Amino acid sequence: ADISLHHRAVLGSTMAYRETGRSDAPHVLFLHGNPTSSYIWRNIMPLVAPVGHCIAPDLIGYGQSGKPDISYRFFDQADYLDALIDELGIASAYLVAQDWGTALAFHLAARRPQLVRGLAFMEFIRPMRDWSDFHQHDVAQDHAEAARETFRKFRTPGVGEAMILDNNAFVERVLPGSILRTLSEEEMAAYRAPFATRESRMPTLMLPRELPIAGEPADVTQALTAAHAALAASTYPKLLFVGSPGALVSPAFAAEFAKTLKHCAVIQLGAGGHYLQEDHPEAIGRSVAGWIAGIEAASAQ
Amino acid sequence: DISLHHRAVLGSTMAYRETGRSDAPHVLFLHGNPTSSYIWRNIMPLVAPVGHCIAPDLIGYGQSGKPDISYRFFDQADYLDALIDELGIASAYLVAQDWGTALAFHLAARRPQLVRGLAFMEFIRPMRDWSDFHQHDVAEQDHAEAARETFRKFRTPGVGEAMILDNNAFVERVLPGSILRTLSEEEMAAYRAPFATRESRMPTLMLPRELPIAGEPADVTQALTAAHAALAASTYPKLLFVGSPGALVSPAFAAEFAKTLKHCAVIQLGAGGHYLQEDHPEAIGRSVAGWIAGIEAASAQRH
Ligand SMILES: [Cl-]
Ligand SMILES: [Cl-]
Ligand SMILES: [Cl-]
Ligand SMILES: [Cl-]
Repeated sequence: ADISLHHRAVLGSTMAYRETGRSDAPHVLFLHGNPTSSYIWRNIMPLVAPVGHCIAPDLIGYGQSGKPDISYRFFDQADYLDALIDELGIASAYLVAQDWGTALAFHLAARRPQLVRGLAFMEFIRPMRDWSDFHQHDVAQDHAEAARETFRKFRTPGVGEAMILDNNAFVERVLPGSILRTLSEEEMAAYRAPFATRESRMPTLMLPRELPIAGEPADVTQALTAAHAALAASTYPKLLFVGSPGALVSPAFAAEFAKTLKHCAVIQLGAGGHYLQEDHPEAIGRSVAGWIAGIEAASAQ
Repeated sequence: DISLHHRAVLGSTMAYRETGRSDAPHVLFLHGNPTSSYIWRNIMPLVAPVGHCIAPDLIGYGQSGKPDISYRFFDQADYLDALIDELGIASAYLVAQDWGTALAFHLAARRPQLVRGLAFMEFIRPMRDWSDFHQHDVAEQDHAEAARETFRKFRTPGVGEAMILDNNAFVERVLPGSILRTLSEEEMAAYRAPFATRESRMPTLMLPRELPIAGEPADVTQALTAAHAALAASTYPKLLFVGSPGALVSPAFAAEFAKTLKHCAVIQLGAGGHYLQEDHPEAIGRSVAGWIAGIEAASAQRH
């Protein structure tokens, strides 16, 4: 019962979001990536409810949000998310993010440096100099190579169309292949539901093509480069969750990354895939809610 | 890795468990009756990345010594004070349950500079009469009146001795009766081990007789009254964990109590008994570690 669904009309379309917690608590934005929706935060938001006003948007073209006729590039995603945030009047918020949600969060904090009260993040996107940086790890390689090959295909003209628009591979193969626990039939149903038609899957094809790999595309590479430099300069508290062996972010890399930042703690979750929320909702929700309470306590008087 | 250590304190020795890097903030874990630092074993490893975790065994509990003392609330307070001084702990987070909260509140009242934060659950407060002890509105009222009855029998001369000294009722009946999951043979054995002999059981008898109920005993009542007044005025960060239906603290009481304090978040654990660590160790360890990370980052940013 506790989580409600809402919609706001913005940029000539609608954005959906899930909402829980007291109206008067600090704002907490939960930002999903590809090809998920605010549904992926369903077991995490109730744990954070006692300390934050939890808002979990569905990105444009994802979940219950509209499907306008737009390019669905990273910058489109940023623009729709901004519009919703502004419509709701959110001027100050914690961010909790994963996948393309972290790219959105980093870019948001860069453009709006007074907004972020703290960032909780995991499995984050950064500029990758070469394909060896996509899913980089030291554990005795076969998985990492096969994810590289999937995304190489997603990024190939015609091939990517057939895999994603025709066969919905990002939702049907990549998503469950990246979570350890067995998803229920209703959980798969909820993930595939926005994506029933071929055309509706375009956003899920657009995002692996926006990944900043070998400088391509340059616009996203450059924006995420600016965003990472702002992240490194920022002073707000940060919580970085990491799984083993890590998809985009290994435990070793998390540790080294965290030293490049101010006030970042690393939380080792143990075994996981790319989408950590489905294997660790309780460890994530519990950590985040205590972290917010801490920051709010220490910040006030 | 959690290691076990000893120090000579006052007229005896004290054990404590330790884990985490020696240059992180001190985090003290305080157990109650009739447990030991063993109860924190699945919680300390989750806080270890953010804190220097020390978990004492109270005098007469766990692996601590067994001096011929009265084992009153103040003897506990004195032996814990001395271990804290011996360890040179001047600043700490406190993580506490049952008589460990009494000790915590009493500690913080006397040394207000010490406390970086207090994470607490299922805590002792002066209770005006028995209906206060285990108050809830859930229709196992049977389980509540039973608990009251148990504790009234513990406080009765001759009867408490036969229940606890002769039969070891607190270890054998109250402890597992107050945890939702079934303890393994190994787990019971670790709760039994300090209380194998009849004379060892004395600490577990004295504490229910220390419980401040209808002003008795007057002295613990007065100390814990003072301690609750200082907790209500304190400004350090607080987490209060709460279980359903509640043993000493119901979710409804935790909500009213949080309104009395500054900077206290109430964390809902769901179904649990009086001893919350055995059913919710991941939720507690994760919450505490998160809270510490947040307080340390915001305090660093500030100063
Ligand atoms: Cl996601
Ligand atoms: Cl992607
Ligand atoms: Cl305890
Ligand atoms: Cl007791």
